[PDB]
Amino acid sequence: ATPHINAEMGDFADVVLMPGDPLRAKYIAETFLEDAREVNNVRGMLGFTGTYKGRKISVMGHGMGIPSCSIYTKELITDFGVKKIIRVGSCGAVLPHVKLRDVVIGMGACTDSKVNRIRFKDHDFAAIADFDMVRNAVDAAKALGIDARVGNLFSADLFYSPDGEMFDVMEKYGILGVEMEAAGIYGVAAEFGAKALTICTVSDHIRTHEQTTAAERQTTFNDMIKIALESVLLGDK
Amino acid sequence: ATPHINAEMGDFADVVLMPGDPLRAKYIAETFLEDAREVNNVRGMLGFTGTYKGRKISVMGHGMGIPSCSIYTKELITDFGVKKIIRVGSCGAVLPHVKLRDVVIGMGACTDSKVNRIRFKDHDFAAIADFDMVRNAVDAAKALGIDARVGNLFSADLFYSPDGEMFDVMEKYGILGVEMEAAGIYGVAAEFGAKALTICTVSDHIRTHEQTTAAERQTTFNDMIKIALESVLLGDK
Amino acid sequence: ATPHINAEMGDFADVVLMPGDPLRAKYIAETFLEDAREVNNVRGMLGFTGTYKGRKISVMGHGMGIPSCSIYTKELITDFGVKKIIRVGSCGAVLPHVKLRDVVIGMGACTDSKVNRIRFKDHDFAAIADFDMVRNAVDAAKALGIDARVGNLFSADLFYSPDGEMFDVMEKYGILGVEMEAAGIYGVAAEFGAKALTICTVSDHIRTHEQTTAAERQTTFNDMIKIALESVLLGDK
Amino acid sequence: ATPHINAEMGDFADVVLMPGDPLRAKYIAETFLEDAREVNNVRGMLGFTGTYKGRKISVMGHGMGIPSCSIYTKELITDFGVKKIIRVGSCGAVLPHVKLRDVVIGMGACTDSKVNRIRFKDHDFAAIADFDMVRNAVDAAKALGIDARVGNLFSADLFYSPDGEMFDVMEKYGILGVEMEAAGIYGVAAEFGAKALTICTVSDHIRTHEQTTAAERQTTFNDMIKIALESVLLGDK
Amino acid sequence: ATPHINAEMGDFADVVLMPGDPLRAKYIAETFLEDAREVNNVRGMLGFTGTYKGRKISVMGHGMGIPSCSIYTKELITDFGVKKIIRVGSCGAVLPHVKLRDVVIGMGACTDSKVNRIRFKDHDFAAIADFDMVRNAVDAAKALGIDARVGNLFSADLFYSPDGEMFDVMEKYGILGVEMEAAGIYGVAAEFGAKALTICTVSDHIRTHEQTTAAERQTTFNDMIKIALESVLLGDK
Amino acid sequence: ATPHINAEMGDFADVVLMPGDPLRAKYIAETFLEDAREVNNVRGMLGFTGTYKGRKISVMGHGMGIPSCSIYTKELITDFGVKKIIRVGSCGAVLPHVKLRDVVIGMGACTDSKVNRIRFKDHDFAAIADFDMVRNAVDAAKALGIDARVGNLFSADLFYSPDGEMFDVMEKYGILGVEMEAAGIYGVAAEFGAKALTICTVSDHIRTHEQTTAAERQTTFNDMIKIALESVLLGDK
Ligand SMILES: Nc1nc2c(ncn2COCCO)c(=O)[nH]1
Ligand SMILES: Nc1nc2c(ncn2COCCO)c(=O)[nH]1
Ligand SMILES: Nc1nc2c(ncn2COCCO)c(=O)[nH]1
Ligand SMILES: Nc1nc2c(ncn2COCCO)c(=O)[nH]1
Ligand SMILES: Nc1nc2c(ncn2COCCO)c(=O)[nH]1
Ligand SMILES: Nc1nc2c(ncn2COCCO)c(=O)[nH]1
Repeated sequence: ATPHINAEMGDFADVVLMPGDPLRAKYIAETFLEDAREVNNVRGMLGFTGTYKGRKISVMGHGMGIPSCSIYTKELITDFGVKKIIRVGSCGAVLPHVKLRDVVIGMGACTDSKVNRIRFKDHDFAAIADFDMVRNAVDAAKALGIDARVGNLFSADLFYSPDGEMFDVMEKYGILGVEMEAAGIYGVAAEFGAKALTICTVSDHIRTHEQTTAAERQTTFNDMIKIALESVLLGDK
Repeated sequence: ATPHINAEMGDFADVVLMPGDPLRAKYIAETFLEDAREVNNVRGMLGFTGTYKGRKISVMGHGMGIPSCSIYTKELITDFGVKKIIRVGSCGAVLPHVKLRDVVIGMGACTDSKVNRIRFKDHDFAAIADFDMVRNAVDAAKALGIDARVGNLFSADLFYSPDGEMFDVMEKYGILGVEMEAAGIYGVAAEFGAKALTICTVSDHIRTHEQTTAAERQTTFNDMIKIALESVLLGDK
Repeated sequence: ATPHINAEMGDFADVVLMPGDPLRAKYIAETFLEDAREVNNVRGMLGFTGTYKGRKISVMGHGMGIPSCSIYTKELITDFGVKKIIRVGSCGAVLPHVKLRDVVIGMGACTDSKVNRIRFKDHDFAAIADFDMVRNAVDAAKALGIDARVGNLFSADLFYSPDGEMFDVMEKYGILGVEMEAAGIYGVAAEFGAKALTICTVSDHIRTHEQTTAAERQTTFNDMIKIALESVLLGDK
Repeated sequence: ATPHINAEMGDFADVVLMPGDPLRAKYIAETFLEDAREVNNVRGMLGFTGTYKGRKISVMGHGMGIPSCSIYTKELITDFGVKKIIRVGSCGAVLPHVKLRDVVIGMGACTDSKVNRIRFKDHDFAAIADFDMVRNAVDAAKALGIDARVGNLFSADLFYSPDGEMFDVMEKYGILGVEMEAAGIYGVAAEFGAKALTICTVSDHIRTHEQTTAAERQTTFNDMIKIALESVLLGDK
Repeated sequence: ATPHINAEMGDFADVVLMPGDPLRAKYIAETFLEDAREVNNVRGMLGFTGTYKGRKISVMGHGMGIPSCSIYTKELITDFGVKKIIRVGSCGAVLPHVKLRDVVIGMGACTDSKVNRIRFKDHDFAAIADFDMVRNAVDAAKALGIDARVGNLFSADLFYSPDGEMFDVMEKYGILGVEMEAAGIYGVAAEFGAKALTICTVSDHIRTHEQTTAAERQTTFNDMIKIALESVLLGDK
Repeated sequence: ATPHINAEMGDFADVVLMPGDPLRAKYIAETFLEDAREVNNVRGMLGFTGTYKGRKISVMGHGMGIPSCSIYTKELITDFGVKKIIRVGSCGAVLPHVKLRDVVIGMGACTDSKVNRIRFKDHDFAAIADFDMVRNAVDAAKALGIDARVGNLFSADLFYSPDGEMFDVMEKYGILGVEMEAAGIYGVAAEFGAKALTICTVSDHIRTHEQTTAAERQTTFNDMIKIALESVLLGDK
């Protein structure tokens, strides 16, 4: 057991899907995993382990923000033998060509957090995904008929930013999605020697846009999770 | 409703107690509040409203880390008419004279987060509590026979810090407790014109120490919550 | 003697009031202290010691700016047995509701200086006053019929600021007054293990217009000094 | 013509290979391109254009360092219709498992430069390659029987580093190679809307000893260039 | 009249010598000038105007630290038509071969203050003296047969520095003397369009606590003042 | 031999002139030296040793940017006994009264590079030329009847800057010319214990795109080279 995960070595798979919302983790275990077992309830951060087409997989919430996901991803890697982390989340879009419900794969993650500067003697650490995990996700997406965009995320510390003009800078430099975690997760992965990917679904456009139905949101969420789960299987080959 | 709180104006009191763990919020509502009603379940971030000696009070989890609590505290202030936030949490101690189970009241909060630099044109924002809220808490504590320490907290972005030497610096400059929120909460309070306090209970000593029993932990947790609730009543006079 | 104070252990009380202006130190000694003797004149930075209602008290100028007041407060603390510093100064207001001749007590002090960053490994140190000293001052002011405002000061390095967009930021984040010392003094106090407080009168409204008073000013100035001295008596018990 | 390239629209292919050394640009043109013509000689920064298996391709030196390669890559992109830049360089290894003559592909590039901070409002920009270009390179290398390592480079401003404690940090965080350009090139590509990739061969092991090879070196260098050119053909479809 | 100088346009010469100590400004007025009249005593910051071999010259204390001297130098430039400022101060040596009582001429000034960063968008402003003023002081010192070193001062905010290791860095980079003003004065001269120079004499070693007497200290204090005044005469031709 | 210079101890003079363009190093060797022999051509960075009125003098390109010239200047100092470096380059003007073809002498160099911050614990290192070298160049220019301004250069990392507003700041603070090297050269000279100066001629205005011809540009290019070489002769006496 670790201070935030009441479990023991072997309760988690070597791959963990992590949505921000622990209620989404439960949904994932019910909908996609066979023979599922609850492995964590500390602080209501529900975590599960089961199988997907024979492959042992875990899914657990990480909570909002770099500091929250940095705790869980760290403890998973150092105490539970976890090798790959796939964040499966939502993000806001700044580019007009990026649409609601697009699947974005974060090969890199910009951030306004200081955590990687603390790690890296105040220089620029390029917070990146594991490349094979990126390609696995792109290929899984293509096999399912979904055309994912690959590029930079921006991991924001402040959801309610006082710096509105920063969204124009994000747009200018090609940022595909704004979320709150990737750069933190990629930093932990590099610190402790494991591998990470963040896949996000565009749930907001910080420009116009219109909005979507609950049936549409569920479909793309399911698509994202299919992409994550199938990407793991490609990775094992 | 706000993107993280499915509720409407008047569902929350103008004062909200916020532990990090939403399961502790439920415990608080059951143990101390009368006529309690659940007002939030979005992402499992359980929130409640009831009364304590006649006074309308709410209690809701904020999750770990500045970015998480910054979302909830912001939405509470701007959309739910909340005026005072009392964080009620745990912290690690660096000073040898500060003991397990001490109640620490954060008149200020140091941080290694960048959020207040983003707010404050990269200068030093002294993240502080509201003074009356501090004194209310000190007086409530004294009336209950608990002798609280008042001073600086340190709000860390990284629970698992790669910068071990920073704990010696914290010790040198008098930091009473290490937690993950206060500076963020105090920043939001200043940004949006409300008032905040963080009270913490020492649950770890990052030096020796020994440890405690579950009965002892529950007692001091209850003491902290009594201090928070009674402080509110002094504040209304 | 230290390189900036030509005096010996015992020549100062264990509490020192400190205006910026050494001429105002003489004003204070002469007006409020009995049996007042001059104890320093190096660089014209007049210091005095006498009694206020039987209690040994010193008053000495600190000069303008963090680097100046950091020298004097340090040497007082480490070489003259001084345990409490009370800065008694002027400040400029940025908030509309803060008026000329309001007494403001600096519970915390923001700054654009780098001194606390140098001390605190480039993180945010919340430069705060001693809590008991703050509440002694509030109570001493209440006994005199004055309602002191307690909150954040801003300690500026540049009196003539290159750009005044920073005043709008100070105003947004609730800064009560702008002066040039508090954050430095609170830093020294934490570095060297003593207690400090800054009390200021509002001399100027940098916002507006700036409609003026008489003197009047001088009676409000005397009220600040009386608050300081009476707060010391409260602190003694 | 631009201030650093004496050539006209059409003189370059829409893809440019770029070594640091202009003498190596001539090596590449001469060895790998048919019908190769020199298209630039301003400041001795030789550029050439010819064909590789019927495909129009250019190769031109960029000089050592971010500021040098930022000039050439920008002018190529905005004035010569260039859509893809492939840096083909050397780098120093810090990881034990990374050997002399490993081909490393810079999916991301860390840096101690300030150029991306200047672009990105002092936040962390993750300087990344174009994903498709990265996977074209990996596949081109696999077809040639080479197992390219994909990960982070470090783009240093100081070849002769003031202190080498930074190499241990690079090693802890999984940096595959140290060179002087990639982060700058990836920044320009994102600023001006083009695509870029850095491929390097390991010329040195800054860690150890550093036991040596023959040339051999030169055949691994030719493999890098063949990977680059073949990746372009894959990218064309 | 300005907020810190009770005097009028004409009371000061167009050149002002400024020691930190106002009492040394007095000694200079007594010892070197004739028809010396006091033109300022606000806050005890004594200023004098007189003549040196018939040349109108002023001399006024600036207080300790960047913020203090920035106030007085600014006011002198904007409201009293002062064109040139010559600081005549003490400094500490960090180089073993710079001996007590050496005269140092600050052609540049390093600093750990943030004031020039605030002026210069957080980039490196090289805080430099006026070249002709530097040349004049080198020639005045030659003509009087006095040894004088030209190079970098370091202007510190903390006389009592918590970072002793920084002195090794100053040593490493050839810093001739550590004082508390020059970089601030040179930034003010640049901002408000005047000219400045800092001359200092080494009154101790940071490393040691080495010994002299009141005969030599004043004769060397007098050497610096002669250089300064004679350098002005040369500037006039 | 060093990694970027194929030559041996003795092949260079103790003084080296360095333009950025190696082809201008060639023109200088042809036009001004006698018995000129090529001593370096690695990476095409042409270096020549010869004599000027019997004085042994070398001249070698340094490439564009701080990182490039830091490599070559370091190697020259540590392995070829070079004592003095004189950069002879072009710059852009930001002051309207600094005209095309003006000669500028960089007594100091501002920068937006991080290299000196890395050397100087993130404080402000005033990057300065050697005073005697500056004096020699002022006197050489006087004796040849050439106008020459002394003050601050700004050494930029981005020739193509995304922050146009910074040019207004450079203007505000008297920056005489914008180039890409001086601050880096002056930092190298300080770190490795040699002497340096940067002289430049203004080849355009950042603001405008103003016009000249090949007759005047070379005659002014020649003016700067004469100053540099004659300044060395003066230094020898
Ligand atoms: N900052 C930010 N984070 C987001 C957005 N959408 C999703 N995330 C990341 O999820 C955490 C917030 O619910 C957005 O629009 N902005
Ligand atoms: N960084 C840190 N945060 C703590 C500690 N104890 C409590 N907190 C704050 O609570 C969030 C982590 O569970 C501690 O020891 N270190
Ligand atoms: N920076 C600043 N300092 C002040 C102000 N008012 C008083 N002080 C303190 O400086 C005292 C010297 O005038 C103000 O408006 N700004
Ligand atoms: N900074 C750095 N650059 C390198 C290294 N190896 C190759 N390069 C790229 O510089 C090419 C010029 O030698 C290295 O070990 N460090
Ligand atoms: N910071 C610093 N300043 C000095 C020293 N010596 C002289 N000065 C100049 O100002 C300090 C006045 O006491 C020193 O040793 N350190
Ligand atoms: N950054 C910059 N450098 C210049 C300019 N003019 C000359 N230099 C010196 O190096 C640039 C060579 O093209 C300019 O306008 N900007």
